[PDB]
Amino acid sequence: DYLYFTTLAEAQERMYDYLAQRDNVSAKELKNEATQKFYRDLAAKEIENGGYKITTTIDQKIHSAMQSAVADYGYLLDDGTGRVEVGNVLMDNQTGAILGFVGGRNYQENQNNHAFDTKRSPASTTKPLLAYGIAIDQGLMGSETILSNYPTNFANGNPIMYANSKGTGMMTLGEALNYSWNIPAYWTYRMLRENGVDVKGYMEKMGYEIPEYGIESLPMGGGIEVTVAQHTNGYQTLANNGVYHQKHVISKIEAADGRVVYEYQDKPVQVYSKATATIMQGLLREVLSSRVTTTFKSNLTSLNPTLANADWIGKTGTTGQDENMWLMLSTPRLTLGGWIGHDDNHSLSQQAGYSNNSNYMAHLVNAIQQASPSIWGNERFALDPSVVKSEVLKSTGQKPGKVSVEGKEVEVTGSTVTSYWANKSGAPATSYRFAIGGSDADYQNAWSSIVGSL
Ligand SMILES: *C(=O)[C@@H](NC(=O)[C@H](C)NC(=O)CCCCCN=[N+]=[N-])[C@@H](C)O
Ligand SMILES: [Cl-]
Ligand SMILES: [Cl-]
Ligand SMILES: [Cl-]
Ligand SMILES: [Cl-]
Ligand SMILES: [Cl-]
Ligand SMILES: [Cl-]
Ligand SMILES: [Cl-]
Ligand SMILES: [Cl-]
Ligand SMILES: [Cl-]
Ligand SMILES: [Cl-]
Ligand SMILES: [Cl-]
Ligand SMILES: [Cl-]
Ligand SMILES: [Cl-]
Ligand SMILES: [Cl-]
Ligand SMILES: [Cl-]
Ligand SMILES: [Cl-]
Ligand SMILES: [Cl-]
Ligand SMILES: [Cl-]
Ligand SMILES: [Cl-]
Ligand SMILES: [Cl-]
Ligand SMILES: [Cl-]
Ligand SMILES: [Cl-]
Ligand SMILES: [Cl-]
Ligand SMILES: [Cl-]
Ligand SMILES: [Cl-]
Repeated sequence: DYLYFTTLAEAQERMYDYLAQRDNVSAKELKNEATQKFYRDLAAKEIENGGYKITTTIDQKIHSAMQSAVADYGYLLDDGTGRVEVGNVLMDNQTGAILGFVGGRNYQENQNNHAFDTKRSPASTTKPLLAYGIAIDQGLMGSETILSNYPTNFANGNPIMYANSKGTGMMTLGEALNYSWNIPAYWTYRMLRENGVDVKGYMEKMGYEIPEYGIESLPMGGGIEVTVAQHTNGYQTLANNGVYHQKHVISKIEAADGRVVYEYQDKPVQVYSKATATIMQGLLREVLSSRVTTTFKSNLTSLNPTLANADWIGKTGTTGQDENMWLMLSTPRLTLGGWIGHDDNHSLSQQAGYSNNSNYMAHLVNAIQQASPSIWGNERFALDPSVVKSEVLKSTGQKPGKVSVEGKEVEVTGSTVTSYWANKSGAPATSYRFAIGGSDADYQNAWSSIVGSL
């Protein structure tokens, strides 16, 4: 089944590297297609005939439970657009070890591996990693920062849409994330581009391959296509307080006599500051609790109320024509990535991600917990001590003070909130352009409202 061929494919690649090095084949010689073909064939025959011991990270009980879960509850994905395919990867946050996965609805009927082989746009699940997470990390926004959701156009003149909405007005980062509003994400990424932030540095530290970093819709999944395993690794990084561990299924390959052919080497990388990662955890907790873009917390509370009280965080994504839905879930211990879609890329139903995938993944998480009762853990995500707490105006997301509004020096006061920052000084004093993005006209409208409240 999926585990047999995924493991075999990975073992063959590791055996290929080992045999080429054993036989002293040069980097140049390895560029020869006929030489590569011979070493791939030799690697396959070595595994087939060689009596090697392959040690995997797979938890057999959990992986078996996940197979039974998709066999029993995969039909919950069928939304009237034909048989819906699925991929899931369960990853240990502290190691990057893959404990189990779902390759698809039924290997016997369709062998395509939707966990490791299929690449699709991760849509709005890109936003925490590539837009908001980097902006917080660079000290360009805090947890209660205000962003523009005022109407604006892409470079080609097309309006930035959210369902049938051309946008609203100013909103908090929390509102922007809970709803997955697009314009705030667009402005956040535009700010990173304008400031010359090395976004590629962050994304490549987590193993992402993105060909063009200038794509305006990168936060909404434009110009990015990922496997479920790779994208699970991005969420692993945020859940693990910003420390990436490279995903793996193979831990070790030994000859019969115990000679080590290959052994996974942990190379932990602090991709985001502990402050950034823990602030993002708090925001993604509210994405699930708000239930705006996913019913997951309602589904899970019914199936397993004790498990629903674990510290779940996560994020949804939907591609433009509903071809792909994503739900990424973490507790402190584990991350579970989930994709659904069609092999031929045709549209799912409008609510496929919101309801069907959420219900299926609640069943999958419950199946995992029944197989391994302690595996999700009862630990909480918590702000790192390095987080800076700033008292800011709810209205501006910046500290109270004086601003020039249409000539007149205005004393900006009102309701305050604690905003979490990952810099040294926390939130700046309120300035006229207090929000991420927005036009002159937007700011005239926003300030008119705020002044009206003093
Ligand atoms: C995150 O997943 C977000 N999804 C998107 O932004 C998605 C990639 N595209 C859209 O929702 C807008 C494209 C639709 C065509 C434009 N309308 N016209 N004409 C959120 C929204 O789920
Ligand atoms: Cl399998
Ligand atoms: Cl496979
Ligand atoms: Cl040999
Ligand atoms: Cl096991
Ligand atoms: Cl896609
Ligand atoms: Cl515009
Ligand atoms: Cl909200
Ligand atoms: Cl970049
Ligand atoms: Cl990638
Ligand atoms: Cl670039
Ligand atoms: Cl591996
Ligand atoms: Cl041997
Ligand atoms: Cl840190
Ligand atoms: Cl909740
Ligand atoms: Cl609900
Ligand atoms: Cl979404
Ligand atoms: Cl689509
Ligand atoms: Cl199909
Ligand atoms: Cl705890
Ligand atoms: Cl906390
Ligand atoms: Cl503080
Ligand atoms: Cl303060
Ligand atoms: Cl600072
Ligand atoms: Cl800005
Ligand atoms: Cl304007």
